[PDB]
Amino acid sequence: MKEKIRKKILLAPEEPGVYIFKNKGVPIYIGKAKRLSNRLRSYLNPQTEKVFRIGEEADELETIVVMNEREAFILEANLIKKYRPKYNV
Repeated sequence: MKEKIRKKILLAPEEPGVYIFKNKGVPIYIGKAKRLSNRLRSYLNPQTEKVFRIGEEADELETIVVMNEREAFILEANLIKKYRPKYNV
């Protein structure tokens, strides 16, 4: 995983949000979190091959802090529909 992405993960706030792993400007995985910190830290110790791939292929991680979990739910659904990222099912 790129050092800058590891850094971004470790600095992520304990706040609801949506996160977007990207490669060359293109989203490759979009997810949401009740706590960005907790959820993103899970990528550091990959529990599945897919989590490993997402973290290795990304050259950028964008995070969006949201007002609450209701906003995370709809923003995540909307962005997945818009971008249809490689690793989202």
